[PDB]
Amino acid sequence: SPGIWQLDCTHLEGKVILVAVHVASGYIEAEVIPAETGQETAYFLLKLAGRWPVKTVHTDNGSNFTSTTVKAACWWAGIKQEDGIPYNPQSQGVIESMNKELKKIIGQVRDQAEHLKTAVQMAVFIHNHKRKGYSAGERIVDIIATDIQ
Amino acid sequence: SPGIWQLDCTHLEGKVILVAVHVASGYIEAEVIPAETGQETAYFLLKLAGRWPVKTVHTDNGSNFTSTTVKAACWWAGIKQEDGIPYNPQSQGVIESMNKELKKIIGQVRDQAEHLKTAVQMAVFIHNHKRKGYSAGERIVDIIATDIQ
Ligand SMILES: C=CCN(Cc1ccccc1C(=O)NCc1ccco1)Cc1ccc2c(c1C(=O)O)OC[C@H](CCC(=O)O)O2
Ligand SMILES: C=CCN(Cc1ccccc1C(=O)NCc1ccco1)Cc1ccc2c(c1C(=O)O)OC[C@H](CCC(=O)O)O2
Ligand SMILES: [Cl-]
Ligand SMILES: [Cl-]
Repeated sequence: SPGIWQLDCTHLEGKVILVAVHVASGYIEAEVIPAETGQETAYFLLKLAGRWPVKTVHTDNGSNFTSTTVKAACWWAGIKQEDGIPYNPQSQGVIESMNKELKKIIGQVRDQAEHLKTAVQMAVFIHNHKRKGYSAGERIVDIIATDIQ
Repeated sequence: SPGIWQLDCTHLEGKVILVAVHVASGYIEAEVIPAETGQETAYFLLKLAGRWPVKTVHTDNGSNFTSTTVKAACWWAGIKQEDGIPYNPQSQGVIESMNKELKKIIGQVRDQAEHLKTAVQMAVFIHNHKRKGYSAGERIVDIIATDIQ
């Protein structure tokens, strides 16, 4: 549980927003990329795993599951690369709702930045700090620290 | 001190590596940028503060301290922007040794990536996972979780 992440790709403004969600906490990281290539996904995972103890990644689609560049990054960073099949149907709904929430936040901040990438990072900030009462940022640190101890 | 970070800028291959160091743990995040502008620094801080509870940042130089774009990011993200004067002379030596370590790691991985940005992210990974026994990644989570609790 502490090491499980899910990839998620959503679109806005003719660009791609790549998201990684820490499943147990709902904490996220995200980036804007021109398109979702194996190379972009691989680089994103490399960044993520240098920052958090990523044990397992559920890939967002079959192309990223198949990609030898993505597999190479998972090999490099010591990540178990897994599919993203929603054996629990609740997963679909959670990701859908998260994408809707994120796009809402991006709209609320969109005029505070020229570039979409800035707006996305503002949305990451708001999402991770929002008290649901703990925030996702508090939950991920608590979950991981408890695991360490 | 769970919320204190230090900016650090170093150069390699005619490019700039911008680093943020969590002072109490030695955990780092870093990026490769063409040059160290206020906009680049502002965006980097926005990213960092969406990911960790950044209370205070000691800027790496007077230009980033002065920059109204950097001040705007610090205002947006609720970060106290401070100078980076090494009132404790040990700070100087710690950052210099860190830059030397990072450059050493980048050399050890340099042939595993075409692009410097990849090698830098590999170096971040190795640095944060290295047991010195706990790793910097373990220490930052423990420090912050203890603070929350
Ligand atoms: C598929 C070719 C790419 N190479 C293959 C390569 C070339 C030369 C030597 C070793 C390798 C190798 O396979 N290394 C092991 C490995 C793969 C992933 C992690 O470790 C690795 C790579 C991936 C993503 C990137 C990269 C680079 C890079 O070569 O630097 O560059 C930045 C780019 C940014 C995002 C974007 O622009 O899409 O993402
Ligand atoms: C000084 C001009 C910068 N703008 C001013 C602006 C333009 C329009 C509306 C509001 C603002 C405003 O002041 N907003 C509050 C604020 C400032 C910093 C954080 O919040 C904000 C900005 C900064 C860094 C970036 C940006 C952008 C952007 O406009 O999107 O774009 C990506 C870029 C990438 C790194 C690189 O390429 O250097 O870093
Ligand atoms: Cl946070
Ligand atoms: Cl780590």
